[PDB]
Amino acid sequence: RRCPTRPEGQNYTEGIAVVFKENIAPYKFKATMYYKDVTVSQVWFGHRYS
Amino acid sequence: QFMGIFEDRAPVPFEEVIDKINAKGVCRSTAKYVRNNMETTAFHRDDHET
Repeated sequence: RRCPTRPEGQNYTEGIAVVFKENIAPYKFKATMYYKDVTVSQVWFGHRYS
Repeated sequence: QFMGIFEDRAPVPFEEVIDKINAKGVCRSTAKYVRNNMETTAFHRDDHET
């Protein structure tokens, strides 16, 4: 019979790769908060206590 | 100067949700509710009910 022949084989392309995934990390930066704590306290002064 | 700002959230009663808001599309200008085991009423602009 006619014997089978081996396949030539896949032709591979050597190269260098970079794989990127979807970005989920939030964008971060430095901010500065300026504010003023305004505290108004109303105190009733009793005979012995406040 | 503000010496205090008491901010509260009162519920709208059933008889106002159905009779006023759902029926006429309007809301009363007075908030009558129960807070801290007490009947408390607030009038908008310290005026009459509208």
